Amino acid sequence: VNIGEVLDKRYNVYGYTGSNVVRARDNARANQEVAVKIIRNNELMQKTGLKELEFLKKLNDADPDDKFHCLRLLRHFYHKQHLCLVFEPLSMNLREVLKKYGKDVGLHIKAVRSYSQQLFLALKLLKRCNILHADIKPDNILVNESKTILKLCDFGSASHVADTPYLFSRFYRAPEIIIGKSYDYGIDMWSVGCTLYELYTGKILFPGKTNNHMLKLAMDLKGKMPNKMIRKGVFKDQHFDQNLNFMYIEVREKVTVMSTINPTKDLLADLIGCQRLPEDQRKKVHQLKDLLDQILMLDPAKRISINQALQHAFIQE
Amino acid sequence: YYRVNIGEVLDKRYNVYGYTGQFSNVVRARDNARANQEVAVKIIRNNELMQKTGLKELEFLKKLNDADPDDKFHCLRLLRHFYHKQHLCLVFEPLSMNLREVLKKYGKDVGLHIKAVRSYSQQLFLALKLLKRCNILHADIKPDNILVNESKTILKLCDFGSASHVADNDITPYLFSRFYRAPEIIIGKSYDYGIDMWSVGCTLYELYTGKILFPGKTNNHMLKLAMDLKGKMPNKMIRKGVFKDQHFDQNLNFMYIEVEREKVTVMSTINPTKDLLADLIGCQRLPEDQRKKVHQLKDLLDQILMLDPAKRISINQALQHAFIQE
Amino acid sequence: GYYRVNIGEVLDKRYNVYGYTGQGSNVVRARDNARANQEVAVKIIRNNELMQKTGLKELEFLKKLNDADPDDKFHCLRLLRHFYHKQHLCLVFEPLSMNLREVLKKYGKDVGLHIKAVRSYSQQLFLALKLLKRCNILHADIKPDNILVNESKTILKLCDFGSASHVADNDITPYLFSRFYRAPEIIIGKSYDYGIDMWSVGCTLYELYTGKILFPGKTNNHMLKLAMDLKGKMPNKMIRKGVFKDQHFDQNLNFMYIEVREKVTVMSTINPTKDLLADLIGCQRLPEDQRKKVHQLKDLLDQILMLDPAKRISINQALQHAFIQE
Amino acid sequence: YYRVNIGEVLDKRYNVYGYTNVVRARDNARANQEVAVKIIRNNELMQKTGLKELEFLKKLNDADPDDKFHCLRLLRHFYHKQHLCLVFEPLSMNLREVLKKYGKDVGLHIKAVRSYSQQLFLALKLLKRCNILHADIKPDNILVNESKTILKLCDFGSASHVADNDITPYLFSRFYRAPEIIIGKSYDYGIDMWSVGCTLYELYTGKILFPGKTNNHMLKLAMDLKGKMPNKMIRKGVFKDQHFDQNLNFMYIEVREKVTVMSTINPTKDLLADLIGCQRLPEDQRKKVHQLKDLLDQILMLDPAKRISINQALQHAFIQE
Ligand SMILES: NC(=O)c1cc2c(-c3ccc(C(=O)NCc4cccc(N)c4)s3)cccc2s1
Ligand SMILES: NC(=O)c1cc2c(-c3ccc(C(=O)NCc4cccc(N)c4)s3)cccc2s1
Ligand SMILES: NC(=O)c1cc2c(-c3ccc(C(=O)NCc4cccc(N)c4)s3)cccc2s1
Ligand SMILES: NC(=O)c1cc2c(-c3ccc(C(=O)NCc4cccc(N)c4)s3)cccc2s1
Repeated sequence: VNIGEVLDKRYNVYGYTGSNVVRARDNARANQEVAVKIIRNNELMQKTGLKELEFLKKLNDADPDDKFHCLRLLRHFYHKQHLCLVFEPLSMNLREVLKKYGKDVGLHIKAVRSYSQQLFLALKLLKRCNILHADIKPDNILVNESKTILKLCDFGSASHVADTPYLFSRFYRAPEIIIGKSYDYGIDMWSVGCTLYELYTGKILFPGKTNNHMLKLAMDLKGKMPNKMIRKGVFKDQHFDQNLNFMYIEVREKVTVMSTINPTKDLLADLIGCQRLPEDQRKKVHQLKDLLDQILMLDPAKRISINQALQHAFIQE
Repeated sequence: YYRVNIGEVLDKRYNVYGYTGQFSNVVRARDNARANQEVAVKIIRNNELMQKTGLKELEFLKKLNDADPDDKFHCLRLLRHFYHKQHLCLVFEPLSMNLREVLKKYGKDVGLHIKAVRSYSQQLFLALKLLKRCNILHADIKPDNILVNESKTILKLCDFGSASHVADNDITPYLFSRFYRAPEIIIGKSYDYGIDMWSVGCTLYELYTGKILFPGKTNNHMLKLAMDLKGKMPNKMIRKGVFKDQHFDQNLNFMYIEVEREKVTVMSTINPTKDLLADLIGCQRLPEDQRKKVHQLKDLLDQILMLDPAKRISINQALQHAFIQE
Repeated sequence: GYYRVNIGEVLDKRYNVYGYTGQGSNVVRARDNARANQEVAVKIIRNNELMQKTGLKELEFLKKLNDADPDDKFHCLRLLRHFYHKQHLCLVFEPLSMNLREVLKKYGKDVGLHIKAVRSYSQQLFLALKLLKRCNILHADIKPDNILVNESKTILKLCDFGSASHVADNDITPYLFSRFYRAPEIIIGKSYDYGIDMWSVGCTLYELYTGKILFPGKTNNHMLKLAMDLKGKMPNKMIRKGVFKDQHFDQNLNFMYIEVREKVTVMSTINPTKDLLADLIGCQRLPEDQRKKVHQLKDLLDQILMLDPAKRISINQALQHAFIQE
Repeated sequence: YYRVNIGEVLDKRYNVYGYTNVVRARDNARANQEVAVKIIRNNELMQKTGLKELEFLKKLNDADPDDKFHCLRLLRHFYHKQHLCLVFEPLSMNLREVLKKYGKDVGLHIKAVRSYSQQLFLALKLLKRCNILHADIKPDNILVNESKTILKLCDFGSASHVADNDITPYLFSRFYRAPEIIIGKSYDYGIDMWSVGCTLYELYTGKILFPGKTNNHMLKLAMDLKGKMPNKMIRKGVFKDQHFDQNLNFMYIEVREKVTVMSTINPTKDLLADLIGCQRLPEDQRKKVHQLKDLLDQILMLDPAKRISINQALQHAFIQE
C-alpha cells in the first residue's frame, strides 16, 4: 500500500483514508475520484469480501436511481491475490463528523432530522432485499464533501434474514441478539435508534461493558424485559434465573438478583442536556425523544416500523 | 395456568382484588364469608406433575402447621384449600412480599441492616428446627421462597413444592436453584437437613451484601466457588458421591470445567482465596456494635459452609452462636 | 435470691458500679472503662428459678424489638449487651436513670404534665405499641413506672419486658399485672391481644395529664364498675365470651357490684357518670391552644377506652388522631 | 350506594375530607398527596360496570404511560365492604361546572374551545389505538385541572370494544347520540367523533346542539343541518322502520303521536349564525369561529364514513392556525 502506485492499470492512488481504503483517480474516466477498498488476502477476510461484493451488488441492483442511501459499488478487480472493491468517492464517516463538526457534544437537530430520514430509507432498502446489516453505527455511515448525504457502508457484517452475541459492536447490539432470540430487521432499527441519540448528544446511549450490562441499561430505560420475550431466548440462563429475576453481573464476578428494574433513564433530560433551546428546536428534540421511545421497545414486534418512522412527526412536522 | 380476573369469586367466598406472584399464580382476595379478611390464594397449575407437587405442598404445610399450632417456627400458615375448575387452590395468611422484593425496595441491591439480618437468621434457624422435627427437607430455601409481613419484621418460609421426607433421597443435581445447591447434592452423596442449613448460609450472606454467595454458571463452577472458600472437598466426601467422576479424576484432583467447547484444568488443591469478612464489611465504615455483629455473622457462615455436612453447625449450635445470642 | 450490690465494685472486668437507680430486681449506674468510661445502666436479675427464666424472656424480647428497630425510632429501651456475674444474668442498657413515675413527682408536682408534653409522650407510646404489634409482642404491664426518660425528659422508652408474652400464649390471668391498668377483657377472662396494651396506654395518658389514676379500683369488680361508669354496661356478646363472667355478672347478664363483709348490688345497667372532660380540665382555665388539645385528648381517650377491644381505635388511627396530628 | 362520611379512612390510608359517589382524600401512605376515590354502588350491574371501567382505564393508562392523550389516570383500586373503589388523580371539576362558573351559561372563550378541541381529539386517537368506544362523551364526563388548562376524559362505565355492537338506541345521553346508533346501523369510533362535535358547539355557545325530545326528533334536528340521511345509510339501519317508510320518506313523530311523512328535509340550521350569536368579534377571533364552524361541518356528516378522521381534525386549521 504505497502513494503514486497504480491499481488495475487505471487507478492512480494519491491518498490514504483508513482493512485499507485509498483515494485514487481513474485514468480511464478523465481522472474522476474513486475510493478503493483492498481486502486482506487471509482465509476469513476473502470469503467476507466475496459476501460484501454480493450484498452491495444486490442492494445496488435493487436501487438503480440511488434514492435509498447505500454505498455505490462501481466495480471490483484483483491486484496480487488481494480483492479490490471500487466505490463512489466519499469524504469521511459520521464518527469523524461528530469529532470535527459536533466537537464531541453532537450535531444540530436539523442535521439529525435529515440523517434520520436517510438511515430510515436505508433500512427500507435492506428489508426489501431480505438483508440484515447488523453493524449500523456512526463509523459505518459515510458522508459526501458537503456532509448532507450519508451512505451506509461495510456489508462484511451482512446476512440474509433466514440465517451470535459477540459478533458485531456491543453498544449498538439489540437485546434479542443478546438473549439469543430469533431476530429480523428490528436489530437494524435498534442500532439506528442508538445512532440517532449519539448524533444529537455526541454520546453512547447504552455504554455497557458486557452483554449483561447492555440488557441492564436497556431495562434502565424500559424496565424488565417481558417474560414472554426472555423465555424465547437460547441464552436466557446467562442473564435471568428460573424465577426470571435479572442477574446483574459485575466484573471476579459479583452477581445481584433483581425482581424488577425501575425505569430511571430520563431520555428527554439527556437529549436536552441544559441547552435552553428556542421553541422550534425544543419541539424537534421532544419529537426525537418520542421517536426513540418508539424505536427502543425491548420486544422487536412492538418497535415502530420503517414506514411509521419515515412518517414520524420528527421527520415530517 | 389459570388467568384469574379482578372481581372473580373463588369457592363462592374469595373476592379476587389483586395479584402477587406470576411457576404458579398467587392472588390477593377478601373472604366474603369471614368479614372480608385478606387472604392469599395460590392457584396450582393443572398438569399431572404440578397438581401432584401441589398435593405434596398441601400435606407438608398441614404437618408443619399442626406441629406449630401457636405459629412460633416461621413457616407459612395454610388456612384451607379448595378446587376451582380442576385447579387445587391453597388459601394462605395474607403475606405481601418475599425477601427478593425487600432486597430491591429496602436493600437498594446492597443488603439490609446487620441487626435485621440477625433477627432473620434466628427466624430461619427456627424454621430449620421445625423442618427437622417433622423429618422434612425444604430443598429450595432462598430470598424468593421467604415471605414477610407489611412491616418486614417477621418472615415465613414458603413453597413446599420442592420438599421431601428426609428418606426420599430422590434430589438429582439439576433440581431447584443452582446458587443455593449444597455440595453433597452436586456430587450425589446421601444428604439430609444439612442441605437446608447450607441454603440458609447462602441466604444470610445475600441478605447482608445483596449479592449471591456462590454465583456458579454450572454445578462444576458451584463446587469451585465453595472450594475457593474452604479448599478442596475432603477425599472421604468425594468417594461417597455417585457423580464424583463428573467433577474429580481417579487421583481425586478437581476438574475445573469452563464451557459449547469445554476447557478443563486439573487441580491437586484449591487455595482458599474467598474472603467473607472483606466481602461482608465491603466499603462500609460501621459503628462498633454493627462491626462486631458482622464479624459474628462471618464466624457463623464459616461454621455453616463446611463442605462436609457431618462437620456443619447443628440448628441448636446456630441458635446458641454469638451472632444470635450476644 | 437478690444480689448484694457494692459501689466501686467492677462487673464483667469493665463496669465501674458508681450509683443505684432502682431496686425492687437491681438496676445500677456504671462506667465502661473498655469504652471511654461511657455511662450504662446494669439490670441484675434475681438468681432464683422464676426470675432466671423471666430474665431470659426479657433478654429475647429486647433483642427482637431492638433488631426490628435498628435506628431506634419506635421508643423501646436499647439493650447494649448482657453477661453473667456470680450466676446472675446482667442486662446492660443505654444510661436512662428516670421513669415517668419520677417525672410526674418532680416536674408534674402530682397534678400532671403540660398538655403539649402529654401529646409528645402519647405519639412516642403509640410508636412503641406499633413496634410491639409488628413483633407480635404483648407488654401487658405498661404504666408510668415502666416508661423511662432521657435527662432532658424529651424522649421516653418502654422498658421491663419481664411481664411480656407472644400474642398466642393466651396465659395472662386476671391477677397477674397492675390492677389500675388492667383491661376489662383480661378481668372477665376473654381472649385478648394488643388491645390490652392500647388500654394501659389510655390509662397512662389520662394520668400523665391529671397526675391521677384513671380507674383506682380496689378489686377487679371495682375496675369493671369504674370502666362502666364511663362507657355503660359491657356489651352482652363480650360478657358471654368471658371464662370469669360468673364472678361479675349473673345469668341475666346484670352486673354484680361487690362492695367489701361482702355486700352485692345487682344492676341491669350502669349510667355513664364519668366526666372525662371535667376531670382533664379540672377547674384550671388554659390558653385556647392548650384547651383545644385537652378536648382532643378527651376524644382520643373515648376511642381508646371502648370496653370491646374489637371497637378500640387501632395504633394507626391513634397516630392519625387530631390530638397527635393537629 | 354507600353513604361515606367526612373523616372516614378507606383502605387504611385514604383520609376522606370532602365531597365531589366520588370523594376527595389525602393518601397518608404517599405524603397526603390528594386523590379522588370513586365508590361503585354494590349491586350486580354496577360491580360489572366498575370492573369494566377498571379494565378499560388500565389498558388506556398503559398505552399512554407519559399521560399525553388526556384520559383520567387510575392510580390503583381496592375493596371497602365489597364496594369496588377506584383511586384517580385528584382533578378539580367537570366541563359542565366550568360552563356554569366561567361560561355563565353562554359558553367559553374560542381560545379555550381550541385548546379543549385538540385535547379531546388526542383522547379519540388513544381510544381508537386501544379499540375502545367511550359512547358517552359530553361536558359532564370531561374533567379539568385546577387551572382549567388540561381536560381528562372520565366515566368509562358506558364503554365497549369496537367489535361488541351491544349499544341499543336508548343507551347513554340522547343529545350526544350519533345518528348511526339511532337507526341501529353498525358503528365504530365515529360515534365518539360525533359526541365531540356536539360538545365543541356546547363549549363555545353554552347550548345543546341537538336538543331533541326523542330519537326521532334527534334525527330530524341532525337532518335540519345536513338534509335527509342518505338512502344507502338508512337501509343498513336495523331500526330504519321506526323513523322511515318503505319509500325512505322520513316519518316526523310529534308528541298523542302525530306523524308527518317528508320526501326531503330542507337544511335550515345556520351553524355560523348560532356560533357568532349576538357578538361583534375581532377579525382575530371571527376567523377562529369560522374555522370551528368548518370543523363542525366535517365532524357532523350523517354518514360515519364521510366524517373527518382524528388526524384530519388535529391537523385542521381550527387547531393549527
Ligand atoms: N468500511 C468500509 O466499507 C468503507 C469505508 C469507506 C470510506 C471511509 C471514509 C472514512 C473512513 C475511516 O475509516 N475514517 C475513520 C478515521 C479515524 C481517524 C482518522 C482518520 N483519518 C479517519 S473509511 C470511504 C469511501 C468508501 C468506503 S468503504
Ligand atoms: N411460592 C409460594 O408458594 C407462595 C408465594 C406467596 C406469596 C408471594 C409474595 C410475593 C411473591 C412474589 O412472587 N414476589 C416476587 C415478584 C417479582 C416480580 C414482580 C413482583 N410484583 C413480585 S409470591 C404471598 C402469599 C402466599 C404465597 S405462597
Ligand atoms: N424495670 C426495668 O426493667 C428497668 C428499669 C431501668 C431504669 C430505671 C430508671 C429509674 C427507675 C426507678 O425504679 N425509679 C423509681 C424510683 C422510686 C423511688 C426512688 C428512686 N430513686 C427511684 S428504674 C433505668 C435504666 C434501665 C432500666 S431497665
Ligand atoms: N364519574 C366519574 O367516573 C368520575 C368523576 C370524577 C370527578 C368529578 C368532578 C366533579 C364531579 C361532578 O359530579 N360534578 C357535578 C357537580 C356540580 C355541582 C356541585 C357538585 N358537588 C357536583 S365528579 C373528579 C375526579 C375523578 C372523577 S372520576
